[PDB]
Amino acid sequence: MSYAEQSLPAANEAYVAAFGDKGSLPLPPGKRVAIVGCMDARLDTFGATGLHEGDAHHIRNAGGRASDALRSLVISQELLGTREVIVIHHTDCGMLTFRSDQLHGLVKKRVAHEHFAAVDSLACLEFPDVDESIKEDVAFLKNHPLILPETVISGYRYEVETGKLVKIA
Amino acid sequence: MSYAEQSLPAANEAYVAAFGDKGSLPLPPGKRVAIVGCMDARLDTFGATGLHEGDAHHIRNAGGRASDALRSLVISQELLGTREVIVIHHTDCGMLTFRSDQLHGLVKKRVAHEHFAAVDSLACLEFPDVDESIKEDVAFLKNHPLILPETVISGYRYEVETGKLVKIA
Repeated sequence: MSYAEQSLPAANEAYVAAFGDKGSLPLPPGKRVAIVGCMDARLDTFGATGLHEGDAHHIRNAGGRASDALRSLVISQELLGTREVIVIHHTDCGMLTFRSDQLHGLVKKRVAHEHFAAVDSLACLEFPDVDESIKEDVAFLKNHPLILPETVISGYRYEVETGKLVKIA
Repeated sequence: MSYAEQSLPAANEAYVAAFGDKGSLPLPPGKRVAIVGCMDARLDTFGATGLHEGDAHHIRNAGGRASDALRSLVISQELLGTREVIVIHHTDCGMLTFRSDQLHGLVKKRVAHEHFAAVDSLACLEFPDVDESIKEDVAFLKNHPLILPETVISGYRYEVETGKLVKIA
């Protein structure tokens, strides 16, 4: 049926049984960090980077794209933490494999004509190169006037093969 | 200076040293699950819910809002086979504490007039109630024509006090 019904109830029971003192961590992130990472199932933005409960904000979307993450970032900065952004794109990203029009035409084949207008309004934010997408996203944020001027910003290629985060910008 | 320079290099070294057979997990998520969770630092969408590398997509934004997550979801479903969505909003969410106009006026106080237009274009997606925001996000996705009709969809309140995920819809 679902992961939610079958596996989750015991898995959380365990997480709760292991929950220790985490009950009393407050809202603003301790390390003043916002992670911007792709949503790829193989990446855990906690463990891959030594971050534990309460340390950093975890913003994740298809591709790990800054533009998409910007609203979350503005909130993370201006309301909470955070004067650090770490960008993580990864290797074998699903966003290397397609173009927005291809996706449009696909979803079009699986939904009524009355929703074609809707599909056609999604910028997917695909990229042809993992590292250039990192460079581009870092730069973007480094100049985005809605991001604070003192923000430290860096970008890493997560390698799904090694598990290594490799400094790109 | 930064978490990236000081603490990350050894933390990943460790994650890599512990990186067992995870090197060879492929792209499509194993459990066919997309998590939609708030970006709150105290929530780990892996451990809080027995999910490990390769199992599920992790889509995270300020509030854990579906509308914002929709583009990622369309990609997760149509490109990478996922017929489950679990929504997680949490308790002590930063999105309970403000309204979009308040945030606009704030960021306005910290940036040149020439960018007021930009600030003013952000719908922050605040909510007054944690559970209603879950109900609302679940329902929304349950009727969104761009989400596949067979998708199992559920919504949970993560409690930052207990660590418990509590079925809301």
